[PDB]
Amino acid sequence: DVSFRLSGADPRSYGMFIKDLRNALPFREKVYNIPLLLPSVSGAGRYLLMHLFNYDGKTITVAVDVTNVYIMGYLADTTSYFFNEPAAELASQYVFRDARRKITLPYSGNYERLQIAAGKPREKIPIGLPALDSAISTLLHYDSTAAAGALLVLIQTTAEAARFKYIEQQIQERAYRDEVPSLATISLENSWSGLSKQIQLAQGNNGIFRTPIVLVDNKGNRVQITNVTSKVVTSNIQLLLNTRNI
Ligand SMILES: Nc1ncnc2c([C@@H]3O[C@H](COP(=O)(O)O)[C@@H](O)[C@H]3O)n[nH]c12
Repeated sequence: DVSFRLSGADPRSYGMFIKDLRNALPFREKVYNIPLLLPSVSGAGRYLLMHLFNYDGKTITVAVDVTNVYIMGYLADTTSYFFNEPAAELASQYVFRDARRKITLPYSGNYERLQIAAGKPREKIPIGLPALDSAISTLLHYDSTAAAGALLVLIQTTAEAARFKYIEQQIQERAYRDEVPSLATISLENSWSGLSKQIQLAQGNNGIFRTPIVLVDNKGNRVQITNVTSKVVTSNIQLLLNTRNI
């Protein structure tokens, strides 16, 4: 289990939590020195528990699938809450057995469905470490409209920051003040599968991508990643989704 406490959190304890989250996910190989996540794990071993504490010290436990860093559900007090999708139901068999009741949230956990349920696209929700504290407080009391907005903050400040060093840095700049994500952060989030696939297929193709990944950058718009010497590959992406899961 990894843990993060927002009381007394600053940019470096947060980097320390994201470091431990990354280091808790099992891998067999490194492709171009990036951890390649396993095709499948079976049993309860497939799930990582993160214990998150807000400013006041209340907590929620979040369950993450270690093969893809996908947030499946969470436990708040005695109630477990799971996304309405097949993998989250499978997950409810291994985690939070101890809950007095299990509620299925009325949406799956992908971004389109959560934005629709929240009433705001990601681009309009301030993220940062104050927003994470808020999100933990919202998840402690069931409301599905407000839980969709809090889960969008929760995915990006934990799972997306683990996947990309650039997003982790974005959240460390937002440690005492929230701010909506840059288009670059949204671009990166959406490209993890694509980028993971091409870095994998680039082995045996001299580090060259079969098809270029296009991202918008930290100045404005439209950028094509064609090979593994790009800084996106050498410095930014931190975990790769196994091609068997794409
Ligand atoms: N519940 C969740 N927990 C973690 N990551 C995600 C995602 C991420 O959203 C990204 C973009 O998804 P789509 O390609 O389905 O739009 C993917 O990298 C996926 O892993 N959506 N929902 C998530």
